[PDB]
Amino acid sequence: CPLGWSSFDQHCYKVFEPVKNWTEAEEICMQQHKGSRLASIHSSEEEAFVSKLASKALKFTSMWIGLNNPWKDCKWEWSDNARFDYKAWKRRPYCTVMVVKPDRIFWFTRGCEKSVSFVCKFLT
Amino acid sequence: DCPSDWTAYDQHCYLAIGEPQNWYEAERFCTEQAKDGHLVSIQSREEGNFVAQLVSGFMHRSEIYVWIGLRDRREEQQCNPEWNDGSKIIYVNWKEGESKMCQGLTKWTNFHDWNNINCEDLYPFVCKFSA
Ligand SMILES: *[C@@H]1O[C@H](CO)[C@@H](O)[C@H](O)[C@H]1NC(C)=O
Ligand SMILES: [Cl-]
Repeated sequence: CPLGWSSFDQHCYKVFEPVKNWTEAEEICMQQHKGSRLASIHSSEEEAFVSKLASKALKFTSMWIGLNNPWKDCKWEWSDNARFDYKAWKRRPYCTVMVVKPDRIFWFTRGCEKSVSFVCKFLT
Repeated sequence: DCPSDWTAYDQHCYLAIGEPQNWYEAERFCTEQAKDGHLVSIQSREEGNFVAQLVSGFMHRSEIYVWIGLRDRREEQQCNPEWNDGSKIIYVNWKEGESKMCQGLTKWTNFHDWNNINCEDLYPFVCKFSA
């Protein structure tokens, strides 16, 4: 991997500290290299590596990962099976943040407009 | 008419339940405490205003949501099928409470708007059945 990027299973990763909202973070990742985007996390092993990497780069270890809108394409249904049409669900776009604690790692969601540090990834 | 203390609206009967239960337990309660009962389904703005008035008493309590019968029934913890990069979402690691696949009325809008929240969380709710 290039200077500043760390290697893990044929991919290159890099954590960026300066906070940004999800979309600008994604753009910034795409600019750094071909095939680079906010990191998708496919297993606990990949997750562990990215977490240790973040701990070295971030004082406040929270970072955007590649999951924008976990509630995209949901299929809302009424328990009485009435047809779903009228709706008052108006949640704005939310994005995923990976948090690294001393005893564990977990993900939670925040408005995509919030500013968070982030991590990029691309196939070598 | 409606039985006991249930309130009528557009040919249905409704009842606000103060004892908190998770979404599944609330739905079951509604099925057990009323003939063909279920957590409330809200199919129009008018019905929503009626339900909001029905639960106006919960504005003083600490609970910020009231269960309604809407949810995504899948086994998965979220809906989006893919990561930003196109790969499939399979492995996920949500903190407790961060998988939100059931819906409830929101206290901030005086119980008019709905929000998806943790199905296992405990909240008061509303039952509905056809008269
Ligand atoms: C992220 O920042 C850019 C530029 O500042 C802005 O255009 C975009 O709308 C922001 N995204 C959100 C969700 O606010
Ligand atoms: Cl159901």
